Amino acid sequence: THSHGLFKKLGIPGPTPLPFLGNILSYHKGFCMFDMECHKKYGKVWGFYDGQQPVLAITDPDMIKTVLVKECYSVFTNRRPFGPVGFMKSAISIAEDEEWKRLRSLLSPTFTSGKLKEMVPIIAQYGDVLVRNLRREAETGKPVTLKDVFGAYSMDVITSTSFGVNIDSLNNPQDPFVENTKPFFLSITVFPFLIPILEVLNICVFPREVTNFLRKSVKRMKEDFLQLMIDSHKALSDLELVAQSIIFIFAGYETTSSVLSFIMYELATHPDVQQKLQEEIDAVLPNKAPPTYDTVLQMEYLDMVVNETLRLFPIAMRLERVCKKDVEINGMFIPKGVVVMIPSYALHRDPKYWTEPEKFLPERFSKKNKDNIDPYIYTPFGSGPRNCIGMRFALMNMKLALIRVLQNFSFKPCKETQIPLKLSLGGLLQPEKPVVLKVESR
Amino acid sequence: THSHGLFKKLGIPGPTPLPFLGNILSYHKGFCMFDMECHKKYGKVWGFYDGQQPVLAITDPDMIKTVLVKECYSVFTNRRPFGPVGFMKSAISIAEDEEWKRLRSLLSPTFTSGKLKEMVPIIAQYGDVLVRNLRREAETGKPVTLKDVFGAYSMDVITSTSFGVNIDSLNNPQDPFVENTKPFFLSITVFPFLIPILEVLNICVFPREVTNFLRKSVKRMKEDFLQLMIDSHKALSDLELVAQSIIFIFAGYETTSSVLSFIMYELATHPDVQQKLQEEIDAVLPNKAPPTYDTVLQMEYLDMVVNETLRLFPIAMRLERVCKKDVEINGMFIPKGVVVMIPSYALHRDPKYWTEPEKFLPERFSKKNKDNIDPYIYTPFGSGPRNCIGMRFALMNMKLALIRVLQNFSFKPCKETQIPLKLSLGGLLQPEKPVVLKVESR
Ligand code: HEM
Ligand code: HEM
Ligand SMILES: CC(C)(C)OC(=O)N[C@H](CS[C@H](Cc1ccccc1)C(=O)NCCc1ccncc1)Cc1ccccc1
Ligand SMILES: CC(C)(C)OC(=O)N[C@H](CS[C@H](Cc1ccccc1)C(=O)NCCc1ccncc1)Cc1ccccc1
Repeated sequence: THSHGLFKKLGIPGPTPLPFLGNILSYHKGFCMFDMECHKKYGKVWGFYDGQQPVLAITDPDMIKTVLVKECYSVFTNRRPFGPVGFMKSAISIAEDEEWKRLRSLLSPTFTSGKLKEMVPIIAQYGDVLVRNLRREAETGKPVTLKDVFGAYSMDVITSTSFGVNIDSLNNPQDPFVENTKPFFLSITVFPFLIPILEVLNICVFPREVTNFLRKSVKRMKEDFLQLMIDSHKALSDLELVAQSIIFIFAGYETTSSVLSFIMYELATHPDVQQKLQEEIDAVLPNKAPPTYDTVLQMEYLDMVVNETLRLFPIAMRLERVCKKDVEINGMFIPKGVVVMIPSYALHRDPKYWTEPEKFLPERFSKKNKDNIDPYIYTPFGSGPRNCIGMRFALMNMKLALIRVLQNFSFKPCKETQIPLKLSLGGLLQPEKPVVLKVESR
Repeated sequence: THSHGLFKKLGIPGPTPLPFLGNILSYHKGFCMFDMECHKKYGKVWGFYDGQQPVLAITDPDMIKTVLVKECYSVFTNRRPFGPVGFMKSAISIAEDEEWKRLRSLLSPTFTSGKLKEMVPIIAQYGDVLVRNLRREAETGKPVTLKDVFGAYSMDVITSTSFGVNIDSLNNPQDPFVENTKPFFLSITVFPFLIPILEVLNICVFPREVTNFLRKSVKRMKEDFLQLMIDSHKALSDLELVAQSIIFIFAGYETTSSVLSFIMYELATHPDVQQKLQEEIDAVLPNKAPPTYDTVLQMEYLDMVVNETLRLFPIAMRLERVCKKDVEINGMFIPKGVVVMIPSYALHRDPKYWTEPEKFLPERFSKKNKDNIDPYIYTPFGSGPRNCIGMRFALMNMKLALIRVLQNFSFKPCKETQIPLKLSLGGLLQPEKPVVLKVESR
């Protein structure tokens, strides 16, 4: 408990922690409800304990910019430790300090405007596979699971954008890594001292059978992101090369299909926005013209729909940085070892910044009203040197999928559609019941 | 084993490590013999594994200066992690990086030339208690255990030099902390991942009964080193104050009596040096004059005796620094996490630097021959910003004890004297059998 007197000493308010457990019993309603409740109880700053780990939550936009941007390289360089990872310690999202800096610098030129412009005529293929597979499940009066057909699409994109492997994600044969994307973490906070125990037993969060399903696949491409790695600080090792491919597969698959599912739920439960977005798509792309890089960046209402959905459902929920040494940001002492946390979900739904924050209103992001939005309150991709490096790629992939789908189909709520949607009362930001909707062909 | 291929990759030679154990089975002859053997087998540089921890030994004087002095603050700032320590993490010899820098800067003015000059007329008291207690055990024909009566003296000095507590160390009553100075570490190298487990069970290397024998004693002196702490970077906390007192007690007690025991063994087994040193003491201090600060610094042969003994018996044996990031010192790549080690015992007995290194010859340190001695080969107190901060104090205390003792007594080997002396085939640099000698009154 000796560390549970930290916030009491610093005069920082917060819920009283129980011995050993801290405040983790409050996660029984999920991180999000616990964050919004503390935001209401304690105000701009509060602390709690993930077991013995003190966590200081900050909501001041200036203080948030200081942590994420101004003092990132010096004090707030790394995220909360995560284990056991095995060789995934060399992953960019996990790597720390100097190893992270080397990985970030040599992986940043992967998501430039030029590299993304090269991937657009390639992603267009699986948009048609997405429509034709949707055409089958839609031509029959059978409600459709979005994250299934969206997940099949998201799989198709990430294998080719970074490597070159092309598969219709209903081939169902030799190289689906569904084994890769296939509660013990509750003990990570109670037993973070057991991370060193498990890191010597080869225990990873995914088994060694999967992380060799692709480890060999990388070597056969001695014969895109895979290319750019062997093309390029000390050069990329062959195993580091492997670890970043894994990070991109998780990111490009789980985030894409999940956000697209939240988007289509919003359009179905708001028929006006769906019709308005369908009008804009028909105007920029008449005769169902194929979307391109520049035409995707021309659709303003499409971007307003995407941003507003990301406000309601920020899949990260929280942004975190480890305070690597004593600091005093914006007039507040922060001792070493404290985990600094930014409650993105809570700030995205704060009534003090958003009128009717529970309502889905894309007009918040109109160029008339977008200016009234603080970039350090709305942070769906983070901020600063450790923001989402695949942000521009993620937006481009999702919009290309929406354009081609809304060009051919309309979406209505079915009898089994969960309205209003329940968020997963568990850890990662997902819905409780999967999203199902009726699909009609235009 | 995955880390056991490190030195094989780097082309660095060394003994082949067994799985899990590494090369720790070779410590069965002690660190010293293993170091000297590797020095002979592999030359200037070699590596081995304390379990899964790679340890690179360097013997090049330039490379040693680079580690200890030139690149100390930047790369080689901390020692090998030590556990479990409890609150002793705040101890200066244990503390790391910025916390160490703050502790070093605010504790350095304790061992100045001026502060040491103030402690000399106080240490002179227990030199007489040392003689009178020696006078009893010497007036009777009963061989004497040095580390007993030296340990009683060393205890007397450290309590007063830093606090003000005066005790005849044969009072045997209320405040002897023999409980403080009262094989499980073999598992520290095989289970360094268990250090985080034990650090939450309040398990220290000394029990909580002892580390509260003095924790309360510090507070009663709200009512010397204890004074200088409350007098003084953020100021010294009250518990940090406590932790450095503990470090000084261990250092000032165990090192002092052990070195003095090795010294008196050398003088007894070399009657010429003992007579020559007794002559010099009688010349600087005629009529058995009391030794002072300046008169102690005038005796050259006394310093030659002390330095040569420290060459044969460097109680640290090894100097270590943790490589905190990839470096290339003197043209050799050193990857992050590697523990850099300097085998002081091996270098002090290297025939390539010392003619007849096993022989006790104080004339190596005559001002005629001292110049031929490399300060990065002979490092009894370390070097650089993390050298022994109590070096000047340790030399002064031991010399004041030797002067007063050699002024009144001569020392002859007894029937039970271990000749030649056997070093403890175990961990810390001690003799196997305790040192006993005959004592005659002058
Ligand atoms: C809707 C889609 C996505 C969202 C909302 C999202 C959001 C985020 C957020 C909030 C962070 C943490 C930022 C911070 O801590 O300041 C992050 C990190 C990251 N994201 Fe994304 N992400 C998405 C998709 C992707 C994709 C497709 C990739 C493909 C490579 C990707 C790669 C990464 C990486 C590598 C990091 C860690 C960067 C670093 O630590 O240097 N993300 N993302
Ligand atoms: C014959 C007596 C002594 C010898 C040979 C000795 C030797 C050493 C050595 C070799 C080191 C490590 C240096 C390095 O790693 O570069 C050290 C560190 C240290 N010694 Fe001594 N020591 C002696 C007595 C003392 C005494 C009496 C004190 C009293 C305070 C003391 C306090 C310290 C401290 C605090 C450190 C750690 C310094 C730091 O890490 O900043 N030592 N000693
Ligand atoms: C400390 C705390 C738990 C609070 O948070 C995290 O560490 N949780 C994730 C967990 S690892 C995951 C992939 C993985 C999994 C096992 C081993 C190696 C690698 C990843 O790499 N990304 C997750 C999705 C995602 C990516 C990119 N963009 C957006 C979303 C890591 C993470 C990293 C950045 C932001 C949020 C979460
Ligand atoms: C990593 C490795 C084991 C190879 O080495 C070390 O850590 N072993 C010692 C161990 S802790 C000891 C006191 C203590 C003990 C338990 C908890 C807290 C504190 C200390 O503080 N000093 C030991 C004597 C001494 C001091 C001062 N001067 C000369 C000799 C630490 C140490 C530090 C510097 C140099 C050598 C050894």
